[PDB]
Amino acid sequence: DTVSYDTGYDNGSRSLNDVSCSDGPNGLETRYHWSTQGQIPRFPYIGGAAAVAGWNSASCGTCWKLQYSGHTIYVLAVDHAASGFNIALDAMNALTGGQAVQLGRVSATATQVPVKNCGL
Ligand SMILES: [Br-]
Ligand SMILES: [Br-]
Ligand SMILES: [Zn+2]
Repeated sequence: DTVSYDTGYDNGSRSLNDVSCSDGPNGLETRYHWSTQGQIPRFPYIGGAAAVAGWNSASCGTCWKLQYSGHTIYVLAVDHAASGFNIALDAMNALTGGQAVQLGRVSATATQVPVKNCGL
């Protein structure tokens, strides 16, 4: 799966209204009473995933194991992506040995896992 970064996910003050997984029954505001990205337990290990089709997706708040070049991170899906994953720059640096800006995008193995792995 293709993984890139988006510094929007590094902004702790960003309202969850600005990502797909806001309100509605499946939204993270509704389920966890978070109102910003910075309130998510393991922020900034968050991002968008194709599994999240948009608002009220049942895939909101799913946890994903991403593997690349010997590294493993776990990220919470909080937003839509057209394909693959877009994650915080900090998270992509962890995944790529600090080479995120240089690489831009990488091919990673992705696996859905229990949310305890994302600190929930
Ligand atoms: Br490394
Ligand atoms: Br290492
Ligand atoms: Zn390494």
